[PDB]
Amino acid sequence: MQPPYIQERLKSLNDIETQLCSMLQEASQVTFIFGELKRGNESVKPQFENHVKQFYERLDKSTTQLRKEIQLLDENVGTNKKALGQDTEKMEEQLDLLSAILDPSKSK
Amino acid sequence: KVVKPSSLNSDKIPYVAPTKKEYIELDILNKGWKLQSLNESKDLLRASF
Repeated sequence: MQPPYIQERLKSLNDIETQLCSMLQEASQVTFIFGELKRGNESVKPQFENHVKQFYERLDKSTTQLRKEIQLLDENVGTNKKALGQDTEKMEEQLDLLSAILDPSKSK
Repeated sequence: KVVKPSSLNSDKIPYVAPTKKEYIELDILNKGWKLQSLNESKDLLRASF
């Protein structure tokens, strides 16, 4: 499996696009609510401020976190290799098989 | 081929005297079509989203 650092990096990226999807959804609801606000019912007027504020705060911190990720790219620089040992490990397992062949009491 | 072209010549006609009659209705009905455009704007944006 990959080293953990890459794991939380990909988790943060996934959070980033989920936040973008949430921003698009909230844009959909604010566009929806503005229609009836133009229609002329004032009951949903208080919800408009909350929706706008949450939309803007969702737009800002997502870009901020993505900026942090791109910054991490800046200092992460400088921080078949398996083949060099690959034959060796193959060697090992083959002899292990011979051991299983060599002992008739373990072939069950 | 239809005709030798000299067709359009400049001419003068006076502007019609204004009143309350037609501008207020023109602008409120423009308000109407733009409220329409807002409605289809919201609908198209909702469908796209």
